[PDB]
This record gives sequence, C-alpha cells and structure tokens, in this order.
Amino acid sequence: DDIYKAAVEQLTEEQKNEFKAAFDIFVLGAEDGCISTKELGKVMRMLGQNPTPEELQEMIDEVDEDGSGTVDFDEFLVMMVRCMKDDSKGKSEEELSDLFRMFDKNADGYIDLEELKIMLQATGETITEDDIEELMKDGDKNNDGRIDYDEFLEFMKGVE
Amino acid sequence: AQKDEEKMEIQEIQLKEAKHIAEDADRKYEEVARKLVIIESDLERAEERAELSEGKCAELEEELKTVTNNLKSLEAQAEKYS
Amino acid sequence: AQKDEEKMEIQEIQLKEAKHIAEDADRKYEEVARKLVIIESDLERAEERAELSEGKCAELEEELKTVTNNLKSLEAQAEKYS
Amino acid sequence: DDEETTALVCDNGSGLVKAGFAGDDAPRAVFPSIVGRPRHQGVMVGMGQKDSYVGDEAQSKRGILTLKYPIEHGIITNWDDMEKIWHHTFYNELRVAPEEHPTLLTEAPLNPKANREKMTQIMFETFNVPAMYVAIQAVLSLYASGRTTGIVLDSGDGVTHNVPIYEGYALPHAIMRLDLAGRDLTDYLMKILTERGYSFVTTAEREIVRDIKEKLCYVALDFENEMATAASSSSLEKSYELPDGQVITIGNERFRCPETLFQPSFIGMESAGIHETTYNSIMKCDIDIRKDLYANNVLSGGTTMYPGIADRMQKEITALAPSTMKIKIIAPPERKYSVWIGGSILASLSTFQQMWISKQEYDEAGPSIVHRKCF
Amino acid sequence: DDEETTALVCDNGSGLVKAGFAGDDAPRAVFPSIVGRPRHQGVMVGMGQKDSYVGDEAQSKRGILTLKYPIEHGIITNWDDMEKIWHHTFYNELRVAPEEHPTLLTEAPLNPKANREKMTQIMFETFNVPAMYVAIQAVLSLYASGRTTGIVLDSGDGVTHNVPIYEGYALPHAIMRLDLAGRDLTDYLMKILTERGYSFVTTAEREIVRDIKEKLCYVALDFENEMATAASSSSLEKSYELPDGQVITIGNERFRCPETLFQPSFIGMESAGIHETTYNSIMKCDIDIRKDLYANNVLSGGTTMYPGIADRMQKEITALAPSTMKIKIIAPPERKYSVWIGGSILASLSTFQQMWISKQEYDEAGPSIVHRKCF
Amino acid sequence: ISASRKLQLKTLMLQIAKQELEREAEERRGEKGRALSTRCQPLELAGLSFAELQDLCRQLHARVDKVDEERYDVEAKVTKNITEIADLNQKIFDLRGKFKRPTLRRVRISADAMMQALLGARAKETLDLRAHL
Amino acid sequence: GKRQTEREKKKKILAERRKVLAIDHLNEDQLREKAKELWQSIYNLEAEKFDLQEKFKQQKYEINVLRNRINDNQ
Repeated sequence: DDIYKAAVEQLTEEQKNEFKAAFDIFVLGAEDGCISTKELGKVMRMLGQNPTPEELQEMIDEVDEDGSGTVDFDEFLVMMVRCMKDDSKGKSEEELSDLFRMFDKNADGYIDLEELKIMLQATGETITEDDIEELMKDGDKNNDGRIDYDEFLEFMKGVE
Repeated sequence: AQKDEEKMEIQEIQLKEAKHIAEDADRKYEEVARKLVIIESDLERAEERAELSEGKCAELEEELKTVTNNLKSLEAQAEKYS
Repeated sequence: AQKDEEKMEIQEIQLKEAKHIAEDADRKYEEVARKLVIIESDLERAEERAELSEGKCAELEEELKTVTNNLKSLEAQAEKYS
Repeated sequence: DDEETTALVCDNGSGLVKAGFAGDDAPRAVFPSIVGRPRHQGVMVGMGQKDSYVGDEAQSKRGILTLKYPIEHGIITNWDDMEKIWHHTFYNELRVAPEEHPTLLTEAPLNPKANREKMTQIMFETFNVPAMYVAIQAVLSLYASGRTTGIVLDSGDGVTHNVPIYEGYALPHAIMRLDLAGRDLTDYLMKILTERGYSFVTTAEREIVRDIKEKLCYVALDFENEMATAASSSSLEKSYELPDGQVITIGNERFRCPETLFQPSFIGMESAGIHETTYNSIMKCDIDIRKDLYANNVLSGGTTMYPGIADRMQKEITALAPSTMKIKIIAPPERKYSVWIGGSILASLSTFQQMWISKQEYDEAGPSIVHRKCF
Repeated sequence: DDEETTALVCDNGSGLVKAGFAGDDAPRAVFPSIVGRPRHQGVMVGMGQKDSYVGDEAQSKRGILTLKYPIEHGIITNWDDMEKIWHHTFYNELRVAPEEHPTLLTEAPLNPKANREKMTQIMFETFNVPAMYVAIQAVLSLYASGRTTGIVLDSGDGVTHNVPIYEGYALPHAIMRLDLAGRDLTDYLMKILTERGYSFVTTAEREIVRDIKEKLCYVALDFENEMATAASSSSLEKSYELPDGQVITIGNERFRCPETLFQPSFIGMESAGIHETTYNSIMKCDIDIRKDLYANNVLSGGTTMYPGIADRMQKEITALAPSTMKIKIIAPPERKYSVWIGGSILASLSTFQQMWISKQEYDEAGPSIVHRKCF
Repeated sequence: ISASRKLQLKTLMLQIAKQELEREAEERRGEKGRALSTRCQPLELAGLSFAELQDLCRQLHARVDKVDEERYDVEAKVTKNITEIADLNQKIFDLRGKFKRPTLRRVRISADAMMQALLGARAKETLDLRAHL
Repeated sequence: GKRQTEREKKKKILAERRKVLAIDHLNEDQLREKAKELWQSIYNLEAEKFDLQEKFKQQKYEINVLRNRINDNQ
C-alpha cells in the first residue's frame, strides 16, 4: 500500500531533479497527458542496473491500481528508487534464529507442510488452495519434504 | 569537402544505429544466458533424482527375489514334514 | 576537406566493428538456442523415466510386503511342525 | 520417553560399529569403523578439509583416503583411532552426551586383559560415563534367540568364536576361538580374483572387493560337484558393475571364497573348518548335555549370512555326529544384529540393573575392577 | 574492509598477457606479449623512434618490426624481453607502481624450476613487490567454474596441460602435459595455406594467419564426412579480406587446421590427441573417482574456443569411455579469461591471505623459497 | 501466481512470531518466579532460639555448598556447550564461505566502460603526428 | 586429567567459593538479619541456577540444529 510511499519519502528534491531529468524523455509530447508506462522498461536502464523483468512487470502492475496506465511522478519515483537496494535491516540473524526456534514448536529441527500451514492459519489470513503449494515450493528448495535451516534463512532473507 | 561532410553525417547516424543494435544484442545475450543456467540446474536435479529412484528399485527387486526364494524352499519343506 | 575525410574513415571502421558485433551476437545466440532445445528435451525425457521407475518401486514395495507376510505364515507352520 | 535414564548399548565389533539405546529392535546407527587420513597434497584453499574422516563419511571420500581399521582381530591395536571412533559414535551418530548414560560394550572371548582394562579406563576417564559393563559377544546372541541353552557360533568379521552354554551355565573349558573371519575371506577373494585379470591393491579397493563378496558369493552345498559344474557349463557366471563401469564376471570364484570357512587350509591356516570346530566344542562338553546342544545350534554374526550356509553346516555336522541325534541349526533372519538385539534385551532387564560397574567402585579399585566380581 | 591494499593478478600466459586488480570480473588490460625491434634503417630525423615497441603498440607498427614472443612453450627463453613486458604491464597498462601491491603470477605444470626461481627473483629485486605467489594455471580455471572436483583441460597458446583434481586434492601423478597448442596450429595453418597459392613467411604475417585461424576455422564433428563434403560441394568456402585487399578463399583448410588437436600426427608429433590424453589422465586416477571426473570435465584456455569442439570432444570421450558413465563437458562462455577470473577469486579469499611469500622470507632463504612450503 | 501476497504473509507471520516470542518470554518469567518460589520456601523466625538459629545457619551453609556445586557443574557443561557451538558455527561458516564466496565479485564494472579509450588514443596518435606540420 | 586434575579443580573451586564462616557468636538481632540476607543470597543463586538450566536447554537445542545442518551437506 502506501508503505512504499513512506519508504520513498526519504528521497527529496535531491534525487527528484535527476528523476525528472530522466522522465523528461518519457514525456516527449504529442500526447493527451495520459503518460503511460511504455518507456519504463528502458527508463529503469537510465543508469544501467535492472532487476528481473518479472519484477519489472510486477512493478508495472501493482502500482496504478486503477489500471490507468498513467505513471505519476510519485509512483514513477517509488518504482525507480526500488531499483536501488531497499531493505529494513531484515531483523537480526540471531533474532531470525530465535524466530525459527519459535517456528519449530515441534522441536524437530524441521517444518513440514502441516506445521507451517497451521502456523499461518493461526494468523487467520485468507489462504487459497492455489496457495499452500506455492509456499511448499517457496520452502522446499531442496525438495526433501521439510523445511531446513537454510530454506528458512533464504526464505526470510532480507525481509522487513 | 561538402560531399565528404554529407558522407560524414550519414556514417554518423549509421554509427548511432549500430551502437543501439549492439546494446540490444547484449541484452538478449544476458537473457539467454540466464535461461540456460536455470534449465541446466534443473537438468542436474532431474538426473540425480532419476538415479536415486533407479537404485532403490534395484535394491527392492533384489530383496524380493531373496525372500521369495526362501519362502518357496520353506513351502517345499512344509510339504515334506507333512 | 582533409579533416572531414579523416572523420569519414573513422566512421567506416566503426561501422565495420558494429557489423562484426552483429555477426558474433547472432552466432552465439543460435548456439545457445541449440543448447536450450537439447537440454529441454533431455530434461523432459529424464523426468518421465524417473517417474516410471518410482512407480515400479512402489509396486515392488507392495510385492515385498506380501512375501513377508507369507514367510511369517510358513515359519509358524514349520515351528509347530517341529 | 522422559524421565529416567536409558542405557547406551554400544557394540564395537570389527568392521561395523552398531549402537543404539536399550529397549529397541534395531541399532540406531550402523557405520563402518574406519579412520582414514588424506594422503595427497591438496591445493584448494579454504575447502574446509579435515585431518581424519571417520565412520560413514570416509566411505564416500575413500578415493583419496587411506582407510585403516582400528580393530584387527577382536583386539584393538590403535587406541587413539578407537577413541576417535567412540567419540564420533557418541556425539554425532547418537548426539547424546555420555555423562548421563550407562554403556554396555561387548568383547570377544579369550581376548587379552589389557584390551579390556584400557577400554574401561577410557570409558571412565575420557568420556566419563556413569557406569559401564563388558559382556561376552556370544551370550548376547543367545539372549536374542530367546533360548537358554545351545551352542552359538558367532562368526563376525574379526574373529569366529564358538561358546557352548547349557541352562545358563557357560562352559569355560569348551570355548573354541578361531581367527578366520570375514576379513580373511575378503583378502582371499581379492587374491583369487587375480586369476581372471582384475587386480585390486589399494586399501580403498578392499571395500569394492567386500561389496563383491557380499552381493555375489554363496556357500556351496557340495564343493566338488559345484567345482565340476562351474567348469563345464556357464550358468554360474554372474556379472557386477564396478564403481566406474567395466563390468566383471565372477565364475567359480563365487563359492570358492566362502568355502575357506570349511577348509581353512586354503589360506594356509592349519585348523579345521567351522563345521568341525563346533563338533569338537560339543564333544568337550559333558555326555548328558550333548543332545540339547545338538538340537539348539545357533548361528549369529555377519559372516553367517551367506546364502546356503545353514544347509551346508547341517549336512556336515550330521555327517560327523551320531546318526540318532537330531541336528537343528537356528538361523534367524536378523542374524547380523543378533548380538546387539541381545545386548538391548540384557540392558533392559531389571535383575541386571545392579551389575553395572559404578564409578565409585572403579575409583576404589582401579581399572582392574573388570576382572573382579563385576565381570 | 579497510586498511590494506588490493592485489595484482597478473597472468603471463604465452600469446596474451592478461592482468587486472583482484576482485573484478574481467582483466583490465589484455594485449599480445610481443617485443619487436625495428629492422629497417630509418631516415626521418626527430621522429621520436623508439628502440623496441612492446605490447599492443607493436601490433600496429608490425609492418616494419620483427615481432618475437619472449615465451616459447610455457618456459621463458628471453629474460630481458620478459622483464620489459612486465615493466610495460605494470607502468603503462595499469599505472600502479609495484611497490605497493602483491602479485599473483601463474605458471604451467611441470615447468623447469629455474624459470620459476628467476621469475620470483625478478619480481622481488627489480620491481620490488611486497609479496608474490605462483599458482598452477589449472587450479585457477577450476576455481572459476565454481567446482571443487573435475579434470580441467587448459589448452592455452603455448602448452596444453590436463590436471585432474578431486575434492580439492590434486593428483600429481596424473598430470599429462602436451606441447601442442595454438602456436603450432597457427604454423600448421600457415603451412597448409600454401596449397592454394597464399604464402605467408614474415613474422608479421604470422599475425595475419592467426587472425584467419581465429575468425574462420572450426572443429569438425566428423572428420571424414567433412573431408568428403568439402571435396564435392562448395558450401564451405568462406572468403576473407587481407589487410590490403586481395580476398582469399579458404576451402577445406577450415577444419583441417584445428583437427591437429585430435590427430597430432599431422604436424609429426607422436602423441595422442587431446581427446585421448584426457581419457588416459582419467584412467591413471583411482577407480572410485572416475565417475566424478567423467561428469565434470572442464574446458579452459583460449584454443578451446573453436566452434564445435565441445561436441567433438564429448563424442570422442563417449566412444572411449564405458557406456554407463555420463560424459559432460563444461564449456563456459568466458573460457578465454577463465584462468584470470579464477586468479581473481583466489586472490580475493581471506583464507589465502597468509600464503603469500613475504619479502622477509625471501631475504632469509633466497629464491629457492618458492619450492618450499609456500608453493 | 501472486507475489505481493507472499510479502504480506511474510510480514504478518514475522510480526506474529515476534508476538509469540514476547508472550513466551513472559510465560518464562512467570514460570521462573513460580519455580523460584517453589524451591525457595520463605521462612520467618520471630522470637527464635539461638540453637535453632545455628541449625538454620548450618542448613543454609549446606544449601550453599550444594547450590555452588550445581552451579559449577552447569557452568562447566554450558562452557563446553558454548565451545562446541563456536566450533559448529565456524565449520558451517567455512562451508557457506567455500560455497558462496567465489560467486561474489564486481561484474563488468569497467569492461562496459571501455567505449572509445583505445579509439581515442588511436585518433589522437594521428593528430599528434600531424601536429608536427 | 579428570582422574586427579578435575577433582582437585572442583575441590579448589569449592574451597575458594566459601566465604568466612563465623556468625552465631554475635548478638541475636544482627544474626537474624544476616540469616535473612543469606537466605536472599541463596534465593538469587537458585534463580541464577535455573536461568543457567534454561540457557543450557536452549544451547542444547541449538547444538542439535548445528549437528543437523552439518549433516545436511550429504
């Protein structure tokens, strides 16, 4: 939601001038003011570094919830600063180990389908049937039918 | 000199077009390399799991053979003791 | 005029280099296309055969269970015979 | 489980260390007892290369190691390596600190005293167990069969010993210990394979020859007939794929390797086979318990797992024994772990709970306590 | 990070000197290693004519020079020229004084000792580096692939060597070094071009023949079929424009030049091709690590960049090897700089930071320190 | 498939896990106080005899001896556990480093930057040669 | 080494840990006050001992996790 608006609120005119200079090529005239997202694929390459194209499509779709295909300077700003690294310190590695210890309430050293399933159910979050399997792929990186330390560690890596 | 300037500008626009084609090819190259790396990793995993399955099948087959033969012998002996 | 001609020669060499880039890019891309297709086909086949082996292994498990039970029966019969 | 305290039933053996908590059906962790230092130089930096891989880890890196067993024939010849093996067994394969668990080692009959005393001294000083007890490897195998009489032939991998027992009273003057076992059969197989062209020399390739022996060899019911058949037909030649390809075909080496058990003259040993040392062990017993020993002959140990040995041995003993007695050979399917199952049963008994060598007793009499009343 | 400095990963090679600071992806400066004195008289006064053009400068004035490589086959035959090349590399292509940077040279396996000792003596006395370390050119190429096992065939321009490695433990008795490489292929191509009328003799025209070889030649999947096809159709004849016009047409010389790698009898060498010295190098290894070496065959070096070699080599080895093993040939697209990328990775490691030959150590033991523990 | 909902689930479960850690810590503190009161009974000795005072002091001295023995044993055991933890941490760090350190480097930082430096030097070469006349 | 070394080490720790032992030869009021003080000392020692027990439990589970992680490589 507006969380990434708050995250982008750090960068004031200091980078806004550069962003407007980059976006000037986007607004090349001969338009009705709609200002689509067509150029963004190469606009994110104005400096050279580019994240995965699937992430680019996700960035295109997730903002502009009206589907207007109109890129406001605020949404363009937040999507382009997302190219720069933005992580909220990702908890603490020892804190992450403590969180995993809480997760492994079965004291087995591993989390299976039912364990994490019930853990997420306790939150009451609406979970689809197309889900659960998605989380299985997210966790069972080794495809060994359980969640090991490394699978959780990369699973939650850099997330806060 | 005028003719040469004409040719100079024409080659100039041609050179810009060349640079753009070069960058496009470069991006395509990075992309295809990524794809190949992914698929090859999948190949590794597929081959390894195949091998595991084949080995387990072999072991179970052998054990079945041994136990079956022992059972047959003991059946013959049961008749004998009858 | 001489300066312009020098400029033209520079543009010529740069155009040459650009076409060279184009050719090498195409060649490498076709190569990776070949590797991609071969890898994909082999991955498909390997997954198929591995799953086949898995099915056969499960069948072997069930066979082994049957044989184990029957051996238990024959052993009981033999000991009572003794 | 929970409160209370469970015993550790370790079983050193020679070739496979079998361990697990008392009261179960099968050992928890079974792994070869080999410690192999690397022998080449090593050029990658930071690879995390250790100085000695023990247990089952050294059966996967055996291509660049020099595996060496720390137990030759029952006795222990290299105490540092044996200590390393025990440390691995306690901490990594069971993950239970020894400070809170009694231990029940096993020892072959007629072994040197110093071996047993050093074993108890190590267990009490280094690992610092609460109490340990040493038991003869054949009495346990008799426990596992659920009998109380019978003469047990425990042909392990280090040493083959034959302890007769009646009504719970062991006969110490009738124990016949013979040093032919699985390891000598492996060496003899490796020596007769050279007659076809296959040469195995490295200490790592001894493991490959051991695998060949386990998977292919069998004991012939009648030796001369098999030698004649294998020399005319080709129905016996079974092939086997080495760890790199180049399949090999074993001909009449199949039943000639384990035949050494019944004719120890093949490897130059003087003594009589396992078919005749059992009869001699019986004949040393009293005249009134020979029928029961004849009827309750028990097989145990790994090497008695050859396909077709329970019939060859019965035929041989029936040839030797008087015609009236009935000869029966007990060959349970769980032969390999018979000693450990018996050890678990013995450690789980309530009557046995006061026979442990408590630590305060060791502190008062020294390591020589093991030969005393607490046997 | 913090204090401290960056290491110079130089890589002498033979044909192209590749250098750059440790921790990057590609070498900073890559230029041919040739030193060419002028050979004509010279009449213009004050033109600023130097006495020796080295590096990439002598590939532009090669029309009036006599280029001569200072490294023949791995070994260095002309120490003054090599010193000149190093001085150029440090001061003009990188512009970093060597007084403040460790260096990591590379050396082929099985090279004469005196070459290595003289190399370290030069680096410590003339350029006065803080610390230098010499590494075998194949271990680095194995680093760059991110593996830890595998048998690497590093077919450079001077010498082709084939070092097998398992689990980080190099096998010194299985290194097969063969002296056929890119330079001999250039000479053979220059020798077979004369069959159409094109004669290249001057040491400057060897560079033109090298360019022809790089741009046109390819390795045939099956040699006889290609020889038959090129002799009937004309779909193979590719043309090429010399540095002055007069285009030339290369027929079946295209795949006959690099075929010398798999049949060294073409240039009169006795030994077997690079397809059979790899199999021989594998077969000298132990019987239990042959599967891993079969599955992780690595290619490196410049000369392995011929279009279609990763398939010909796999076909040949699959023909030689047992049918069950899987043969896989790792051919990364960054083959040419694989050794240098591996060198950068090795120099960037923290565990490696104490293996450098510090200058005080050299002062205490002389140049013979390199053969000692600091290898 | 969804991708933002994955992050939403991660955030919600991480907050839930922090709440579970907090409540488990509170439960641990409560149970700590409960067991402390269980093992350490309170006593009051108003208007007591000197002999009973000596008996209580001697019993407290014996309690001191046993508690110090137990704290020594648990301290030694925990220190050995800490050494083992450090060893395992070092070994796992060595494994992770040997797995992933070669994979981190500065990709194409200056290789892309090579646009016309050699070309510029070549052109300036002819310019400088002609500058003589 | 754990036959004489560890026993002497723990005996030395026991001997040094003991403070002065001369109390009851004094006036009753301060005697009762110091008895209450030592009761509080015993309470704090027992509480810390329980904390160390819980820390040992956590570290034992962590060591099991580390053993699992090192085993997962093969």
